[PDB]
Amino acid sequence: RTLGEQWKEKLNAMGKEEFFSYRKEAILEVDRTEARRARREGNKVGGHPVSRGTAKLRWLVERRFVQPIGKVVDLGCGRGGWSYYAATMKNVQEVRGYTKGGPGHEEPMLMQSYGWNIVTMKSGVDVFYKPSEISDTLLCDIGESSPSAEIEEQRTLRILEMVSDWLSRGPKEFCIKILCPYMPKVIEKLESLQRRFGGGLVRVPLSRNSNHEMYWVSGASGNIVHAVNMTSQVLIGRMDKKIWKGPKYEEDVNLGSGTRAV
Ligand SMILES: Nc1nc2c(ncn2[C@@H]2O[C@H](COP(=O)(O)OP(=O)(O)OP(=O)(O)O)[C@@H](O)[C@H]2O)c(=O)[nH]1
Ligand SMILES: Nc1ncnc2c1ncn2[C@@H]1O[C@H](CSCC[C@H](N)C(=O)O)[C@@H](O)[C@H]1O
Repeated sequence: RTLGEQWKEKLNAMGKEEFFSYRKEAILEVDRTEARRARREGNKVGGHPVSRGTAKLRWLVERRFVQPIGKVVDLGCGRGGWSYYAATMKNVQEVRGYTKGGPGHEEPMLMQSYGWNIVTMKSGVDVFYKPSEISDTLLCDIGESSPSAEIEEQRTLRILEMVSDWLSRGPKEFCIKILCPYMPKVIEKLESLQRRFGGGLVRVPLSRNSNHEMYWVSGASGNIVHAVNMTSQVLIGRMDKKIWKGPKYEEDVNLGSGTRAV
């Protein structure tokens, strides 16, 4: 069994005290106090992202791992961190988000960030049963953690099934969350999908150590197995610390406000 599987079982044997110290050890982090402490203040235009997801997408975009353009489809948009971030970019003509919403899942929040006007987010949409549509940029950030690697594997495999349908419609810019990249069956489907659609897997340092999520991005390249093992080793390397030095903090993105005519 793989290093990720070993990391996983090791993650689950930890106590609560250690788990909480561990999951944010040496990771990158944005302070959300400002964001959340400007909900009741009734401010749609302070540039405060709706989620931590925006900073994740920025990290990738900044490094040219994906370059949003044209019609953007955002699968499992949730609150809209990714959809609104895309909306601020000048090559983006349209942003269409879909999320399931409902009990125990995020709905699309209203915001008035820069270019919010080209954003349409529909809740009550299970993407597993949404016919695909042509897009230029396909974003997908779906994947529910579970203590069981096997469940995350089945969940990942299921997501990789439908993503493939949307990718077959032409989008050359893409960014797909891979919940459990370290299980063998997942590696096998990913090699096949890479063979066909290109791209690579990238670890975003804003991800917590309690998860192994990697992003399949059009702007990346290289050997998946190796990329995945490198991430597993880093995650294991952060275990068993005597002194927990905590995370390193980053200023959140400023998404501004107003509209744009495209
Ligand atoms: N040892 C230990 N492992 C845990 C515990 N809670 C979760 N895990 C493991 O960590 C994995 C993912 O943790 P999450 O808490 O979902 O990760 P997160 O993104 O920080 O989630 P939120 O902070 O709840 O939004 C789970 O699938 C478990 O394998 C815990 O109390 N103890
Ligand atoms: N089958 C499904 N169909 C549509 N959305 C789903 C889904 N399964 C999970 N999701 C949604 O996918 C979302 C991922 S979290 C969305 C984060 C977003 N990128 C942001 O920046 O805010 C969750 O809210 C969840 O409700």
